[PDB]
Amino acid sequence: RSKRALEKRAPKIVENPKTCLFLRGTTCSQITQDAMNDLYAMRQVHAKRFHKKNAIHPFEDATSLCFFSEKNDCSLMVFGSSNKKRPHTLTFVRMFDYKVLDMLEFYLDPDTYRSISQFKTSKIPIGMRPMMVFAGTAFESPVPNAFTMAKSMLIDFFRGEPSDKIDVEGLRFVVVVTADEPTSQKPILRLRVYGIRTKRSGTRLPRVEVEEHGPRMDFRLGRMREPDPAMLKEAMKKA
Amino acid sequence: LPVTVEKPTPYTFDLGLLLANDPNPVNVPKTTDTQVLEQHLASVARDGAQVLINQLLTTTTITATKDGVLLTLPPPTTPLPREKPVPQ
Amino acid sequence: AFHKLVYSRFQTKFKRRRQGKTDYYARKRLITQAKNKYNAPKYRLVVRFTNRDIITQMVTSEINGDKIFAAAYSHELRAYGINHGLTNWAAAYATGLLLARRVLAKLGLEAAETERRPFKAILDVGLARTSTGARVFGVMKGASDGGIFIPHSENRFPGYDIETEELDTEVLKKYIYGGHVAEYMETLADDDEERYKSQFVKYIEDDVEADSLEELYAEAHKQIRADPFRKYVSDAPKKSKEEWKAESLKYKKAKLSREERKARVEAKIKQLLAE
Amino acid sequence: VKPPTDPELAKLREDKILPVLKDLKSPDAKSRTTAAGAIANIVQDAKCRKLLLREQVVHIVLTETLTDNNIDSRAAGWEILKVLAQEEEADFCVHLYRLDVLTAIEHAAKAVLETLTTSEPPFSKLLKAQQRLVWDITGSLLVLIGLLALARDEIHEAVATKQTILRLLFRLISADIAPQDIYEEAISCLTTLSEDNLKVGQAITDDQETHVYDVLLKLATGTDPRAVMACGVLHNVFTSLQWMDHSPGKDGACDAILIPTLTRALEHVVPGYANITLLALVTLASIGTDFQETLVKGNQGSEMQADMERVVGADGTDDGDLEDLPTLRELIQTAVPQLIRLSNLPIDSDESLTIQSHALSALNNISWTISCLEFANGENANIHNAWYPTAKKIWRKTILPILEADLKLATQVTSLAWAVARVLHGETPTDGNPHRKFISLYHSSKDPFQGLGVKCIGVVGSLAHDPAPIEVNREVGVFLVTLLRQSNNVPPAEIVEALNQLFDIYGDEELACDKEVFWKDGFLKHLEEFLPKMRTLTKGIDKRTQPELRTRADEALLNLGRFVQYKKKHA
Amino acid sequence: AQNPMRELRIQKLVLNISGDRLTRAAKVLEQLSGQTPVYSIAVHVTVRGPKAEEILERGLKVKEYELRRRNFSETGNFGFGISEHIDLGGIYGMDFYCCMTRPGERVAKRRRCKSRIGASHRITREETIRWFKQRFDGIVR
RNA sequence: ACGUACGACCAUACCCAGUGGAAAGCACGGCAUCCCGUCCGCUCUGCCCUAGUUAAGCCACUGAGGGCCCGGUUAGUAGUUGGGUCGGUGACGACCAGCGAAUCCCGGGUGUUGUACGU
Repeated sequence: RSKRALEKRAPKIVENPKTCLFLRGTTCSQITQDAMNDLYAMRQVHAKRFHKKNAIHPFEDATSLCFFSEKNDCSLMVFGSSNKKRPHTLTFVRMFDYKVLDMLEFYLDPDTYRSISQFKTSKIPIGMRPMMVFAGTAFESPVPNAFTMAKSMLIDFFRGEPSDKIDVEGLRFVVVVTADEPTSQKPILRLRVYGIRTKRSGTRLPRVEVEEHGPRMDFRLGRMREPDPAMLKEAMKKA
Repeated sequence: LPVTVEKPTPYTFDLGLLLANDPNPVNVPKTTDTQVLEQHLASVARDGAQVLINQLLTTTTITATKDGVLLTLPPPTTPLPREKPVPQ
Repeated sequence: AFHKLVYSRFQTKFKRRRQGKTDYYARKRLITQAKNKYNAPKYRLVVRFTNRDIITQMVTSEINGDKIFAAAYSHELRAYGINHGLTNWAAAYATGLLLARRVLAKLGLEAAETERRPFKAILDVGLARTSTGARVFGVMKGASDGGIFIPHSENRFPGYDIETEELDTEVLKKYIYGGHVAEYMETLADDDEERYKSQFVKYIEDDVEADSLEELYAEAHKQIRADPFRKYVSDAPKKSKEEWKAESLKYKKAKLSREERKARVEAKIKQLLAE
Repeated sequence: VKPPTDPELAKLREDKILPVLKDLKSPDAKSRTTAAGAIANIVQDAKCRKLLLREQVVHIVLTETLTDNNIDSRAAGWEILKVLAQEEEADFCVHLYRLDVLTAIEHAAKAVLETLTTSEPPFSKLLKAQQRLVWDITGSLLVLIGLLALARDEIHEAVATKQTILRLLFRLISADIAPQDIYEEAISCLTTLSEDNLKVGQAITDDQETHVYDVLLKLATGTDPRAVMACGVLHNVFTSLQWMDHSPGKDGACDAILIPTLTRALEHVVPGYANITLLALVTLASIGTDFQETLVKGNQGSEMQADMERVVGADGTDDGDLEDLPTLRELIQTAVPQLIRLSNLPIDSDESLTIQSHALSALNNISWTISCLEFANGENANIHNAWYPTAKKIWRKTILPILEADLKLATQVTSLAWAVARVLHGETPTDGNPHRKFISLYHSSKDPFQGLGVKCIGVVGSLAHDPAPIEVNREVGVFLVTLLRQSNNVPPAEIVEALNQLFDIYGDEELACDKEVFWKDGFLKHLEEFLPKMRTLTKGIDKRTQPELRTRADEALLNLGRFVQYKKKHA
Repeated sequence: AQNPMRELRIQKLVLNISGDRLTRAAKVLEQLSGQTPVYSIAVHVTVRGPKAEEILERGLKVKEYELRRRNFSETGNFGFGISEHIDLGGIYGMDFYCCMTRPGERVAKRRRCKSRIGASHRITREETIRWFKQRFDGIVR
């Protein structure tokens, strides 16, 4: 029974999809819990949850993250936390060979946040990966900056399971993340989920119509711990 | 109601991950009323999804016994990190 | 016998596991299997056996969690002729056939983007044990004969030997038209009298027999394939649900409001703190 | 190594510290060696050593005197530094650690090991003055490394990291050609280093250059007089390597082999050198304390219907022995009567008073370790059958004559009597009414769980816990209810333990004490009156100071509600 | 008041006898129970249905309808033992252990919707003693 | 509103002790020929919803109940960064920034909700 578990735990040439992990801090407001609930709902197949309110801080010490990643085989973590200095934070962590590769902090605006339950349409089925569109000038930067890192982890969150053949009966949902141009105030990233209803007013191609469901999140990017070039060169390579 | 949109910057589509990076700057109205912001964002998303499935349906399809017409996808070209490195 | 010694570190399980109605390991295994690695949703056919009833929905999985496509029950088979034994194998096959006919009728099999595709399903048995001869496979056989395509083998059908891979289709065709109930009635009538009257009371008073049961189930199946959208009324249909809402509200033990909670706290203070 | 200024502005001028510092700073080795004795004599006195540390004498010793090529100046510097270590507390050792004295101490250890281990001059042909200076150097190394090991936990880890000093200890204890003081200090430093240290025990058991574990095992097996000071070191090794009864290592590595020689040391004690006996008692008490986590690590690595069928069927029987726990067999069969004989010695000497105090401490440790094991409903039956007549022997021989006669001695004998009564469970020999003496002790008695009254409440609860003469149970119940009614003048720990004993005594209705004592005296009315007052006092306890007491008092309140509901239902 | 659905009922009657001796005792349990017994050091068989009350009635006929107070457990089950199996019908000693349930026990043992039986429905010791006094007309001392 | 099936948040839903549950549905229950599985038709599987019983399951309510949760607070404190400046022979202490807990305390709560079919 443990032989297949060891085979799945073993490194493999063609990568299996990454298992995300959702865990909660000591303090957590209801908005951050609802945000993690929506993200865990959108990543429902390949994820695990901890309800044990772990008392760790990801930016000071990363040993507990290494322990959890080696124990549960999780290459992606979302950590929710709340402070008086920073009201609602979600930190995305990508780890490679059970060591922390990349971390980022998202500050969520609680006044403009809407959950999935507040929209009342048909929702996305479990495990169907959505299409992605990334509209914004801030994602195209020469120097590696915050928004390129945000793109490089929101792609890894919403990729799901890769396949070279996709039936047309999917392709019904888009995840639209948009960033303002870098102008005083820091630019605001925006995550919206939309569903596609096709109306064929055109002769040949169908015309899309967009109906909103899902989370409505307004992020502002915060603290960062960029990857070392030694880990980046060795983990960015291709088989 | 056209089925295509023309923008000053061409889209950079990556069909391996069902992706479309759009380098045209989104014009945020920055108004107090959230409603007009919602229709503007929905219009931008509508144009993005229109370009996305137009580029998907440009690629050749094949009907199948499963009864779903399948769209053949190119291999993914966007660089991504790795869970565990290449053995040997 | 004493010393309840405690446990704030104790973490409860889920709501539908403490009640013991759903095994989430098998549910996760079922929804992962259904993906097909193509991004296409697959409908799973659930079947749950109560006493006196068979419940057959045909669910799909969502974020809020579930949407019933079409639901077939064992009650409305009383509208098609069969009235006794709405739990056995023949009623299970009839409910599966009715469910397949209903889901194939409401599917239709205005600007769709697919620019004659038979339907697909996955069997769900739930917490019922998947032994051979179990009526979950009767519902599965009724669905797979009604017109939908379920990936299945004849390993778990009854009348099937285990040391050789031969399926006795005579035994299966006997169970479809309820022949085991017929021969059990014959055996209990000939070699007994007390149990054949103690059981089968509604069989006796409605004057049905073996060949009558076989032809009656066959006529029921033809009626199912004819018009699978009948309606039934049974006992006491007081309609206009607001009447039922008023009836339930005037038999509901109401709580104590915040003013009533303050009054109860004052009464407890005057009765215990002030004696 | 910053050159900070010296602000000498004391009211009493350094009339002799200045010439001593000038002689220490002089380049003459003989003058420094002569001034080392005067500086050590000055450092031995108080209110002037602090002036020497104002002179920064420790830096001058560390970077100049100890770095000298001549070995005599190094010997004088090590004598100075060991005198300053002996005089001052562990913050001085932390200060030496932060100046990196560990690298220099390892370099000096390697140098002295190279000078002693060599057979090319050889070491044996050297003069007695030279070898005496070398052994004085090694004595300074040992006393300094022992005090740094005793300083802090991270210093202990850093000393255990360095391999050269451990190799020096192994060669010193295996060569055994040093004088007796150096060998004894090496034994003491291995004792201090071996406590809860996996690395030291691994280096002891994995050495093949000298095979130090073989020498220690051969010494511990034989009747060598000093060998008992080695034995606890091996015990610490068996504390570190998890080599016990459940999984022995080489040659059946258990503490039982260490048992009889120490018991033989107890045979060397006569009524009417003492360090040997004290260390043997300390090592025996250490074994008795460590046997508890030995049991829980043994346990770390349908049935209810079967237990009910065994209990209800009246098929209870006694068979078997402690074959799986040979250390317990050697402790019960040999060590317990020796501690009984040692405890009842005449009290004419204060040395015998200290010996009796340590013997009662060891008996208390082993009795609490045995009595914490669950003997309810016949589980662990053979251990109970082995322990039971020896426990009655402990009650008859030790508890009664000591109790016939110090608050500390009374506390120790009360803890021991509670440990015996927790396993006897009302089968104690009621001779001369010892419960009345315990009541008199508790009335004369007039972090919170270690009081004298708590242990008195615990022992007077256990003596009548099971069937025993109705009058003993009657007096205990009257005393406990009288304590519960007058709850204003007692700590909450006494209330919690009195409630726990009252639950354990009058639990089931099958006993005659429930009908004869509980219902005839109306204790339920007193408990129902007591419930809101104890609710108020358990709401009065702060949580951040004593969370353990608060949790146990909340458990006591919940069990009191359940018990009063039980006695209301069962009538 | 009282319900017909809460009346006492015998659930089972397990028979237990503690190399060659076990082989000989297995045939004795097989001929007495009518079923094939199972091994553990000791052999035991489980007997249900209408024959279990007959076997327990014979066992109480051996002990002439008198049982001690300590034999009734606090859970509700009760047991005893007979040192010779010859008088029932090499000497073998065997013990009789019996469990009591009400209707509605199945809610603790089913697969779907497993639940705990209620506090007011659990069997107590004194009801078992009253049942023992009522049915076989035996005296508990 | 109430009930079932399938669910989503996964203790505001659990734990202990009391009192009540129209309608229908859930159950409990009845039987051992066939399919099937056991030392034992106890569980699992098959046949009867007739006879019963709300006793338990389930639901509802009550309790200065234990627990748990939400909001305010305890704190930008303790602790930490020995990260920077002054004392201190030291051990370390002040000081300035970054990171940053918890009990106590005060107020309130004991489940919301989606689809389908019913009463």
